[PDB]
Amino acid sequence: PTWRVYSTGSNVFQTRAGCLIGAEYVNNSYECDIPIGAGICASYQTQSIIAYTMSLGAENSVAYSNNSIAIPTNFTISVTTEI
Amino acid sequence: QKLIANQFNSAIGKIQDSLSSTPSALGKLQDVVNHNAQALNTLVKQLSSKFGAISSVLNDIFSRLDPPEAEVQIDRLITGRLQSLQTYVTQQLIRAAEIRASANLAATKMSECVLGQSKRVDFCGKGYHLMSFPQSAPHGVVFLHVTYVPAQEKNFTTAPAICHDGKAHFPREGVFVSNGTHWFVTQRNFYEPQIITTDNTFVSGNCDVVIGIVNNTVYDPLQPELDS
Amino acid sequence: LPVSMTKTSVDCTMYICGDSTECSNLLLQYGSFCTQLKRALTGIAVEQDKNTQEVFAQVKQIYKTPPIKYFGGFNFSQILPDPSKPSKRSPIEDLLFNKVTDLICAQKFKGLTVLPPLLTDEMIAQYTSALLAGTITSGWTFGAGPALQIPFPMQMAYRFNGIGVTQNVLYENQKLIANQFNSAIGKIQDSLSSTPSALGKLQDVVNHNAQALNTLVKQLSSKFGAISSVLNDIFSRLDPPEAEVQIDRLITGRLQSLQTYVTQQLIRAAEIRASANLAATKMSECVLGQSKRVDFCGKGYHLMSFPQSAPHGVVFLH
Ligand SMILES: *[C@@H]1O[C@H](CO)[C@@H](O[C@@H]2O[C@H](CO)[C@@H](O)[C@H](O)[C@H]2NC(C)=O)[C@H](O)[C@H]1NC(C)=O
Ligand SMILES: *[C@@H]1O[C@H](CO)[C@@H](O[C@@H]2O[C@H](CO)[C@@H](O)[C@H](O)[C@H]2NC(C)=O)[C@H](O)[C@H]1NC(C)=O
Ligand SMILES: *[C@@H]1O[C@H](CO)[C@@H](O[C@@H]2O[C@H](CO)[C@@H](O)[C@H](O)[C@H]2NC(C)=O)[C@H](O)[C@H]1NC(C)=O
Ligand SMILES: *[C@@H]1O[C@H](CO)[C@@H](O[C@@H]2O[C@H](CO)[C@@H](O)[C@H](O)[C@H]2NC(C)=O)[C@H](O)[C@H]1NC(C)=O
Ligand SMILES: *[C@@H]1O[C@H](CO)[C@@H](O[C@@H]2O[C@H](CO)[C@@H](O)[C@H](O)[C@H]2NC(C)=O)[C@H](O)[C@H]1NC(C)=O
Ligand SMILES: *[C@@H]1O[C@H](CO)[C@@H](O[C@@H]2O[C@H](CO)[C@@H](O)[C@H](O)[C@H]2NC(C)=O)[C@H](O)[C@H]1NC(C)=O
Repeated sequence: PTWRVYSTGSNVFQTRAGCLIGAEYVNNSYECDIPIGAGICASYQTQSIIAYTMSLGAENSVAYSNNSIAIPTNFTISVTTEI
Repeated sequence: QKLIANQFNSAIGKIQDSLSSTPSALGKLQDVVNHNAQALNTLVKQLSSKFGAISSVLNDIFSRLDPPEAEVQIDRLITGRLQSLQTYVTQQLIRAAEIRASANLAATKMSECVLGQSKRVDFCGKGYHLMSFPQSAPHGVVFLHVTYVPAQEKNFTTAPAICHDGKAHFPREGVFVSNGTHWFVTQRNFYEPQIITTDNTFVSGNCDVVIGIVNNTVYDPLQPELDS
Repeated sequence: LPVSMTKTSVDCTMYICGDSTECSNLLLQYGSFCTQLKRALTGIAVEQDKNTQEVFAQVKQIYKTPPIKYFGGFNFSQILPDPSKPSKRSPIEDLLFNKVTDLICAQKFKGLTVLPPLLTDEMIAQYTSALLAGTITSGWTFGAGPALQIPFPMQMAYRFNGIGVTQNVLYENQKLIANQFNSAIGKIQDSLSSTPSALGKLQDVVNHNAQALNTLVKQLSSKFGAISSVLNDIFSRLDPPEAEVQIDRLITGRLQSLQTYVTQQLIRAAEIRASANLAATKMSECVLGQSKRVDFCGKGYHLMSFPQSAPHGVVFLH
C-alpha cells in the first residue's frame, strides 16, 4: 500500500532474515523479546525500537580444582506450578 | 522443623500472588479455549462465501431461476460447504491427538509425582522432588511441586581415601573433607562434620594403589573404654 | 534424535493465480482459505523454534572448562570445542555437520520460501559446550541448584555407587578405566566417519520436506479437466461468460493441492514434536543426572552421557 518507509536516516539494518527498517542496531545483548530471526531479536526500550543479538545467559566459570569440593550449608523449600 | 515449616508456608503464600499478577501464567489453558472458538467462528463466517455462485443465499437462487439452471448454481455452494465441514473435522482429529498426548502425561505425573516420590530429574519440579499437590483448572490440571534446593555452599579440601596403619579406608556413605587443619567425614548434600572412626568407614587394600591418599588417624571406639 | 524440521512459507495468491490479475479478483469470493493456510503454517514455524529451545536451553548459565584440561586421566578432547576451527565446533561435531546435507530458485518463483531458524548453529553449539562443561566440573549438582565443583575421579566413584559397585573398585582400577574410555571415544569417531548412512534419521527429515515441496510444484502442470493448465491461455482465448466454468476447476483443484500439503505437514510436525519431547527428557535424565531406568540411557548400566549438536537434531553419547 501507499505507505513508504524513508529508507534513509531510519537506521536500516541488514540481517540474514532480511532488511529491517525502523530499528537501530545496538551492540549490547538482552534476553529475547520479539524474535526477528538468525539470532536477532527486537524490543521497545528507552522511546524507540532497538535490535540486538540475544544473549544465551550470564557467563559463569566453575572453579574446578584438583582436590577441592563444595558442600551446601543451608537449603530452601521451593514450590513451583505446572499447567 | 520449625524453620522448614515456615519456608513451606511462605512459598505457598506467593503462589496465590504469582498467578494473580502475571497475566499469561495460564496461557496454555486459554489456548484451548481460543482455538475452539476461532474454529467455530471460521466455520460460521464461511457461510457468506459464494464459491463462484451468483449469491450465497439458497432461497434467492431458487426464486429467481428456473430449476435446471438453479442446480448448477447451488452445486457450487453444496460442494463448497461440504469442503468446509471436512476440513473442520480433519483439524479436530489432529487437535484431539495433541490433547490426548498431554492427557497421558498428566495421568503419569499424577501417579508418579502425587502418588509417590520421583527420582527422575526435572520430571516433578526443578530440584530434588519432595511431594506434589493437584489443583483442578478449566479443561486442565495444575500441579504444585515442592522441591528441596541447596544454598550457601562452602569451599573444602577433599581426598579419596585416608591411610592409617598401612590400610586404605573409604567412606561408607559420605565424603572426606578438611577445613585446613583437621579431617572429617560428612554427608554429601549437607555439611555435618564428624570424626573419622571405624564405624563409618571400611577398609580395602593397602596404602599405595590409591592416587591421592592422605595420612590421618582413624579413631577406634573399642580401645579407649577398654583401657578404663 | 531429530528435533526440528524446515520452516516453510507459502504465498497463496501467487501459487494459485500466478501473475494473472483476473484470477486475483476471482480468488476473493472463495472464502478465507489463504488466511487459514497461513495461520496453520505459522503455527508450525513457531513450534519449530520452541522444540530447539526446549531441548537445548536446559541450563540458565554458560559454563566454561578451566584452561588446564586434566581430569584424572580422561581425555574429553574429542568432545570439547576446538579453538583452532573458526566454527568453534568439536571434532565430532564438525564431522556430524558434513555427514548430513536451480531447484531452490525455481521453487521461490512459485511462492514457496523458507524461513531461517531463530537459533543459529553457533548458539546451539554454545549450549552443548555449556552443558558439557557443567557436567564435567560439577556432576549432577548443576541441574538441581548452584553448581558445586568436585574432582572427576571422585565424581565417578559416586556414579559406581549408583549401580551397585563399591567405591574401591574405581580407585584400584583408575588407569585401566581411563584407557577403556579413551579407546571407546576414539572408535566412535572412526566408525561414524566411515558409514554414510549412520546419520540416516535426520536425512529422512531433510528429504521428506524437500520431496513434498517438489510434488507441490509439479502439481501446477495438471489440468483438472480444464482445456489448459495455463491461466493466461484460458483468459486470452474464451469469453468471460464461459471462462468462469474453466477457471473454477483450476482454482478449486489448486486449492485442494495446497490443503493436502498443509494437512500432511501438520501430521509430520506432530511426529517431530514427540521426538523433540523425548530428546528433552533424555537430556534431563541421562545428561543432567544418572538414570536407573533400564535401557533408557544406552544398553547396560548407565554411568553418564554427553550431548552433541547436529543439523536439525541431537546426538547422545551414552
Ligand atoms: C572456592 O575456591 C575457588 C578457588 O579460588 C574460588 O574461585 C575463585 O573465587 C574468586 C572469588 O571472588 C573469583 O574471583 C574467581 O573468579 C574464582 N575462580 C574461578 C576459576 O572461577 C571460589 O570462589 C571458591 N568458592 C567460593 C564459594 O567462593
Ligand atoms: C540457614 O538459613 C536460615 C534462614 O534461611 C538461618 O536462620 C536464620 O537464623 C537467624 C538467627 O539464628 C535469624 O535471622 C532467623 O532465625 C533466620 N533467618 C530468617 C530470615 O528467618 C540459619 O541460621 C542458617 N544456618 C546456617 C548454618 O547458616
Ligand atoms: C577445623 O575444625 C576443627 C574442629 O572443629 C577446629 O578445631 C577447633 O578449633 C576451635 C577454635 O578455637 C577450638 O576451640 C577447638 O578446641 C578445636 N577443636 C579441637 C578438638 O581442638 C579447627 O579450628 C578448624 N580449623 C579452622 C582453620 O578453623
Ligand atoms: C593434580 O594435577 C596434576 C596435573 O595437573 C596431577 O599430576 C599428574 O598425576 C598423574 C597421576 O600419577 C601422573 O600420571 C601425571 O604424570 C601427573 N602429571 C600430569 C601433567 O598429568 C596430579 O595427580 C593431581 N593431583 C591429584 C591429587 O590428583
Ligand atoms: C604416610 O605414612 C607412611 C608410613 O606408612 C609414610 O611413608 C614413609 O615415608 C618416609 C618419608 O617421609 C619414608 O622414609 C618411609 O620409609 C616411608 N614408609 C614407612 C613405612 O614409614 C608416608 O610418607 C606418609 N605420608 C606422607 C605424605 O608423608
Ligand atoms: C586426546 O585424544 C586425541 C585424539 O583422540 C589426541 O590427539 C592426538 O595427539 C597426538 C600427539 O599430539 C597426535 O599425534 C595425534 O595426531 C592426535 N590425534 C588427533 C586426532 O589429532 C590427544 O593427544 C589426546 N589427549 C591427550 C591429553 O593425550
